[PDB]
Amino acid sequence: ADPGDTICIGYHANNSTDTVDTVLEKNVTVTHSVNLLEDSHNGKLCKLKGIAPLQLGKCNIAGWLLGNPECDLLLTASSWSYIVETSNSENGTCYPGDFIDYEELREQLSSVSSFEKFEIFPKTSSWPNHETTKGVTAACSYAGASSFYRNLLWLTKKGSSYPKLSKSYVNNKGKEVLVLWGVHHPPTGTDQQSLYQNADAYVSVGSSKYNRRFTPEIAARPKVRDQAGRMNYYWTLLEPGDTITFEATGNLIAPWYAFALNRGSGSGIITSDAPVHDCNTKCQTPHGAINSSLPFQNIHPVTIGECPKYVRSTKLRMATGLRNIPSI
Amino acid sequence: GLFGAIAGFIEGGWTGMIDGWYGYHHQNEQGSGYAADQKSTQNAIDGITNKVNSVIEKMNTQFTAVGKEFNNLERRIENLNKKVDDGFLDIWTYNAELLVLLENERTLDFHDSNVRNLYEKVKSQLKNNAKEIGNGCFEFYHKCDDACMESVRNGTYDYPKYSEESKLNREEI
Amino acid sequence: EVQLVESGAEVKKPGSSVKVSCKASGGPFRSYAISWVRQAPGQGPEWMGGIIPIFGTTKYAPKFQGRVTITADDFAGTVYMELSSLRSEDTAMYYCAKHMGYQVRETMDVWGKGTTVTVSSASTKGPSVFPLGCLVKDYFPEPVTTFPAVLQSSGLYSLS
Amino acid sequence: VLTQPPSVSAAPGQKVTISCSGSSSNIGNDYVSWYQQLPGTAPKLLIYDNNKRPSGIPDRFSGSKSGTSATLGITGLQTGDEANYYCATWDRRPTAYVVFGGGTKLTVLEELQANKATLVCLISDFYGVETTTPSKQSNNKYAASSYLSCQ
Ligand SMILES: *[C@@H]1O[C@H](CO)[C@@H](O[C@@H]2O[C@H](CO)[C@@H](O[C@@H]3O[C@H](CO)[C@@H](O)[C@H](O[C@H]4O[C@H](CO)[C@@H](O)[C@H](O)[C@@H]4O)[C@@H]3O)[C@H](O)[C@H]2NC(C)=O)[C@H](O)[C@H]1NC(C)=O
Ligand SMILES: *[C@@H]1O[C@H](CO)[C@@H](O)[C@H](O)[C@H]1NC(C)=O
Ligand SMILES: *[C@@H]1O[C@H](CO)[C@@H](O)[C@H](O)[C@H]1NC(C)=O
Ligand SMILES: [Cl-]
Repeated sequence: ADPGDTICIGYHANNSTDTVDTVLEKNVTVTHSVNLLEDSHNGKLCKLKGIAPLQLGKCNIAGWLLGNPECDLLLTASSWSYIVETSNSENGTCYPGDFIDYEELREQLSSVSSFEKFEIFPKTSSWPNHETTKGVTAACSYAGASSFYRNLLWLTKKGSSYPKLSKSYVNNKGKEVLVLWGVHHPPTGTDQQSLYQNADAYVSVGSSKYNRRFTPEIAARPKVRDQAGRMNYYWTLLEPGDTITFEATGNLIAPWYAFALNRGSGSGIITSDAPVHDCNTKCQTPHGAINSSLPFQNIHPVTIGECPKYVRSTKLRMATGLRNIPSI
Repeated sequence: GLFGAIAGFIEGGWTGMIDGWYGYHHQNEQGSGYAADQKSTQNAIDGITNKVNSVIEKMNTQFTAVGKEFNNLERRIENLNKKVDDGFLDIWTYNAELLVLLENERTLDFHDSNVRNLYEKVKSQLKNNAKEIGNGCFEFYHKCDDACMESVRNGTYDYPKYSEESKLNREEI
Repeated sequence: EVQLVESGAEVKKPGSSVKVSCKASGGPFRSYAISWVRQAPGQGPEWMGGIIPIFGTTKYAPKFQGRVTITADDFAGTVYMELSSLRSEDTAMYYCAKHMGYQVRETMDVWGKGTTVTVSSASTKGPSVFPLGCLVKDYFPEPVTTFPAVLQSSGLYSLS
Repeated sequence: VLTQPPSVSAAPGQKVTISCSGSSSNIGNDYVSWYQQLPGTAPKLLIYDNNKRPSGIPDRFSGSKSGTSATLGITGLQTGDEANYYCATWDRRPTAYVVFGGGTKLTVLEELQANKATLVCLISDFYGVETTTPSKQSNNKYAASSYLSCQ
């Protein structure tokens, strides 16, 4: 008017086809939006802070710490960013019996990032007047010959006698020491005499934090791996500066090696069959590693490191732009 | 939408306006074209970036979280652990989904408002030197060349400068 | 104020590519654009290109168009510059710098400290030593152990 | 590109102006910004929008723009102002891009057994050939070298 010049106010459209939901309206095509939800992983188990996990593989935590002969690959392991059991982690206690407070031991290990293994009661040195062979046993075989745990030492009679031992270790490692022993409960024994030379025997283990006596329960028990005897496994965490004392007249499966523990946050035990690879991640799940800065993920509730928050959602898209109306 | 502009009295968007979320189209003797409004786009980008950053800040990363084991005589505590893990997951899934829905509503309305307020700000500059011809457009009652168009876009339109020529045209009809 | 932190020094061969990152503090989403600007010794700065927040639109200088790609990971608060088909004159300091608003323009108010990219046909080598007084040749790239290093016609650094 | 003088000088308290000449596609219809650069540091913004000062920058620096040219003025000149100064603007023309000026420097007043041989010419304390540039010794004088694989 007169010449018809015009100005119009309007808003952007584009060819975006992403949609967001609102409360009033589902599937609204917007011009710009962001996805808040990570749903991708690389299908591998990776290092954190340059440290590889510990892959126990065919072994479980019990076979690892006790030193099952099938776990010899683990002997040199001293530090890890997390611990991995697989769906085939079955080599644990090769000589049958209960691992006492095992779920607690697993909870403790979950905050251990490394250790220093050492020979707590060196074999054939700390035991001048007891036998140190046989067992050994076929239940725990290696290369088709009876063998034993690499960390425990099965003590036996020195020909018909067995004097009340008293072996004591003082913790001068400057940290907690995890000490494992066993107590053997032979069947109709007989065997009791044949191994320990004394029939009314006992084991006693003492420190400030822990004190317990064990009487052998000699009895008829089903065969497990050709063995009708059973063996109970025990652990304790010896405090820095404190003293642990073993006393017995038989049936002691004694500590040979023990572990000096380094605590660390951010570590843990996971079950995964994914393969380990030389990759690095800040976030690890049992399905695989996440490389993401998104605030949520739907991959797995189990996480090592620093991860997005697990939610059940399959979609979380947040609008940034406006309703997209490229054509009328 | 709540403010009546987007998919409202301004029926559709413009794929031809590339530089921003809101802006202008003009036609005069020199030609036609689009131009984003920078100030309104900037303020919207400030709010939306802040909104997204606030969502991120409230939702903390999760650090190491692993399972626990229980023996065959610890079913009560095993189930309690389960109830805790499931319940917190229910609550965080609910919170995340709902915050997204609620904020998406508010985001589309904010854009709608912004368009409305830009329309009204231009209308209020032009007064009766232009007529409203629907769909977010104004027809000037005077010749408006590119310098004049730019004065509208930058908020310094000179009503008195064009008032007489406008009035003569407006009073002809 | 915002701090802009760039990734570490790079050494590349002619014909290869380099990708440099810039992480902005705060955020992580940004209401302002960020550009890449480079400076060959001892020449003036040259604007390479920049990227707009939300829209993700890029603009490139004619001199780099076709071989620079600028990208953003907004949840990480990071922008990237990838320069391909490298030549020896791509040897420069590479800066990110933010703009005051969402649009790319001549005004960049906060700058990273810069990261060096050196493009050469040489490979990494250690120096051999000759009696004169002393002679260290031929090495590449540069060190932490006398007259400033010379750079030979082999791309290797001789110093006495 | 925009044209600047390569080098301007003065004395403490004195005033110098650095000019920036362009064309109608760049300085003609766009805002001009100015950047200071000390050795080993990133350009730092001194002036934007032709004549505005960011915070941190003092009223000793100012800028002006007229038609196709812009000017940076530095009064009360100090020792620390010794530096490179670059103008910048938007060039709408070829394709749109940010262009910088070329810069103004403100100064304030055995092997033979390996079948090889290299002549070593060391050079110091002044004020197939490969010749090392002049570096400045800590002596605050100049150093250099040349090698033939001497003046
Ligand atoms: C979604 O949005 C994108 C923009 O982000 C939009 O893309 C653009 O893609 C088209 C083609 O894929 C590009 O057009 C090509 O552009 C060049 C010039 O820039 C032309 O020379 C090309 O011509 C050839 O191809 C045509 C077929 O497409 C032939 O008919 C013709 O004969 C030539 O063979 C072609 O036009 C365009 O440049 C980009 N633009 C940008 C800015 O990236 C895509 O198409 C969009 N979808 C919708 C529905 O809009
Ligand atoms: C380890 O596991 C395999 C398969 O479960 C079993 O056959 C084998 O005897 C086990 N060996 C030991 C030492 O536990
Ligand atoms: C806006 O437009 C006018 C007229 O075209 C122009 O002269 C002026 O520089 C601009 N004013 C502002 C505040 O940008
Ligand atoms: Cl317009």
